[PDB]
Amino acid sequence: GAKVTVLGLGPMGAALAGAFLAAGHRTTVWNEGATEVASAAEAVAASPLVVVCLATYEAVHEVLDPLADELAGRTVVNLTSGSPVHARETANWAQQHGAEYLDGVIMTTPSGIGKPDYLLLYSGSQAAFDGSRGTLCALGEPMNLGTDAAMASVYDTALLGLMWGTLTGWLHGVALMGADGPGGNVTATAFTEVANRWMKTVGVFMNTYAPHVDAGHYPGDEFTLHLHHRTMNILAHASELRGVVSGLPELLTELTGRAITAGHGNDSYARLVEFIR
Amino acid sequence: AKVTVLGLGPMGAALAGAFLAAGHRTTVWNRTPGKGGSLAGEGATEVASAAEAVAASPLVVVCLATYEAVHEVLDPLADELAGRTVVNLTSGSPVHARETANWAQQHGAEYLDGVIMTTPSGIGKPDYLLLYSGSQAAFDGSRGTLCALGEPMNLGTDAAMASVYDTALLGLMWGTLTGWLHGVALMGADGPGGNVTATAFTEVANRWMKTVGVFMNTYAPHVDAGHYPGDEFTLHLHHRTMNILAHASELRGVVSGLPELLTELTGRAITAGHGNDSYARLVEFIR
Ligand SMILES: NC(=O)c1ccc[n+]([C@@H]2O[C@H](COP(=O)([O-])OP(=O)(O)OC[C@H]3O[C@@H](n4cnc5c(N)ncnc54)[C@H](OP(=O)(O)O)[C@@H]3O)[C@@H](O)[C@H]2O)c1
Ligand SMILES: NC(=O)c1ccc[n+]([C@@H]2O[C@H](COP(=O)([O-])OP(=O)(O)OC[C@H]3O[C@@H](n4cnc5c(N)ncnc54)[C@H](OP(=O)(O)O)[C@@H]3O)[C@@H](O)[C@H]2O)c1
Ligand SMILES: O=C1NC(=O)c2c1c1c3ccccc3[nH]c1c1[nH]c3ccccc3c21
Ligand SMILES: O=C1NC(=O)c2c1c1c3ccccc3[nH]c1c1[nH]c3ccccc3c21
Ligand SMILES: [Cl-]
Ligand SMILES: [Cl-]
Ligand SMILES: [Cl-]
Ligand SMILES: [Cl-]
Ligand SMILES: [Cl-]
Ligand SMILES: [Cl-]
Ligand SMILES: [Cl-]
Ligand code: NA
Ligand code: NA
Repeated sequence: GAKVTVLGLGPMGAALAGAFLAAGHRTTVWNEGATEVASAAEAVAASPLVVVCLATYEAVHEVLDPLADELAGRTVVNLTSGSPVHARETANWAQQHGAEYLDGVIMTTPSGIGKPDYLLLYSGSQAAFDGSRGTLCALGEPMNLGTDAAMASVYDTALLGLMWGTLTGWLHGVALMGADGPGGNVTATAFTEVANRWMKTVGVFMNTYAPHVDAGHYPGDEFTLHLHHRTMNILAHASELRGVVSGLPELLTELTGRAITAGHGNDSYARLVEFIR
Repeated sequence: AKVTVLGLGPMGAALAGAFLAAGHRTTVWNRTPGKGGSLAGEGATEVASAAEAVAASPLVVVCLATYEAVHEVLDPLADELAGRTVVNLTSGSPVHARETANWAQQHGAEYLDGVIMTTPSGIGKPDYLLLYSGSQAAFDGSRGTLCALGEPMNLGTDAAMASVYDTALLGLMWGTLTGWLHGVALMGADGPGGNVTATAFTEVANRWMKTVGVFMNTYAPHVDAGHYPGDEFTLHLHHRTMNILAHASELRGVVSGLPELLTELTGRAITAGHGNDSYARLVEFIR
């Protein structure tokens, strides 16, 4: 068991501390196998690894600024949510004072800490990540995004956008399947059983199209934007017939229509990245 | 097993090829001659007329351009289809699936309607799905042979289900892919933490999609029960973080329409007093 300090005992902070304790680490906490101290100065002095999980980065700076001298030679893992610039500014300050800095984001809620298949994403000091990965595994599956401390904040936002696109298309499909009409009156649970299997194919599409974006070359092969637009129009008609009004078909047909007007009808879906950036 | 394929366009030709690769005695027919040469070289028996093809096998797999084409081909063969099983993988509307199923019933053919959830090059490969609805006897008796095309799923007894499932699953795909595109553009943009490649983002997104899948499985029973407990991720938190996504996307020049769609939808549910509920409550605000 390694020595680890947690700063912040809100619902998430308290969950982080409990996961470290459960893995057998010598856990000091500040806001019963944990050692609770009254001051953050005492908490920071107790451990070479300081895991921070406060409400805001403004709170981070209020807590950590008076401890600049006390942070020399320590490793700071900052799981507070906030902006990319705030992660970067905190990283630069930590470097100034000789603390190894790793910024991270928690891709679950407190009840998911310590459970399988939940991600915590980190960016910043590679030496901090490699040295602390074994202890950080107590919280969930750690991923090292790279060396730029601000990356984790951007990844969280982008990944939530992906989640909301998926879940909104799921809701649209649930409503289409549940509606009255031939082939309808299907439960959400039955639809989702098939959807679960289908997502493996959707994952093939995302892994096929990422190289297209990075190359700036978008070969349509057997599923061109012409075919997307045609079948999107079917989706729109079907949704109107069955009373599903989500705005997704209107968004899809407008976006693909602009690429087709521009002459890229034979390209893959990846071409559409040029029409949102 | 003896199987007939009617239709040798790109998809139908792929279906016949997959039946051949699984060892089935495969008979093929197409309206235009001269599209079965490669299949014949792979062991298919090509015949000149649809009547010969239907006569050749107890299982008749149909993959034509439209359901109008299906009826042009099958209607003269009503008496010849009695006692056979028709599996119709043609694309079209739920009503056309039902009308064809009713016609098959009248003439004594067991009818299974289906949809192919891949392109011709995906036929016969792992993970790709073929979805079927209609005669449970047809599905159970034919599943072993149909396995040659891809993983078969029996959606249930109503022939029109496959058509609706295809449309619904494509909507789910587009929602996912448009959220993925939005994320690629946000990750790739200039700014702190940015200039990340789409390939690097997608490697992380692949792992994240497992969690997203868990959300869908948690929320499906909410829809079916009409009870939407928000637990630790309520609509209040969705709306708050959606506003962050909208702000971030504007600063980095990502203009997809998705944040505005999300915040308007969640805002309507919060105004209605459902801020403590799960994402599943939003089904009531699109239906
Ligand atoms: N909760 C989740 O589901 C979840 C999921 C992913 C990420 N996160 C992130 O994890 C972080 C914390 O989670 P949380 O929601 O449990 O924390 P929180 O509820 O948002 O705020 C509670 C914690 O922040 C501390 N704090 C706030 N302002 C402070 C200040 N000026 N000085 C010292 N401490 C201060 C609180 O201490 P006091 O209030 O006692 O002063 C308490 O420890 C947040 O950034 C959140 O976005 C949370
Ligand atoms: N290709 C795909 O990626 C894909 C994916 C999923 C589902 N599907 C569905 O699978 C079906 C076939 O796909 P496909 O592209 O390979 O075929 P297709 O291009 O959609 O149409 C070609 C087939 O339809 C036949 N056909 C059309 N009109 C006919 C008529 N009046 N009488 C007799 N036969 C007629 C053609 O015979 P001729 O050669 O003589 O014209 C040929 O066998 C379609 O419903 C398609 O939507 C296709
Ligand atoms: O407050 C913010 N201002 C921002 O610009 C911003 C902010 C937050 C934020 C605030 C509280 C909790 C979690 C958070 N995530 C954030 C962001 N992610 C991004 C990705 C690209 C560009 C900008 C952002 C961005
Ligand atoms: O109403 C429709 N008219 C159509 O032509 C149609 C319709 C629906 C539909 C209506 C309500 C719910 C789910 C639905 N799926 C549909 C379709 N899928 C196709 C594939 C190829 C050609 C046409 C279609 C097609
Ligand atoms: Cl519903
Ligand atoms: Cl009905
Ligand atoms: Cl059902
Ligand atoms: Cl699955
Ligand atoms: Cl097309
Ligand atoms: Cl011939
Ligand atoms: Cl980009
Ligand atoms: Na962070
Ligand atoms: Na069909």
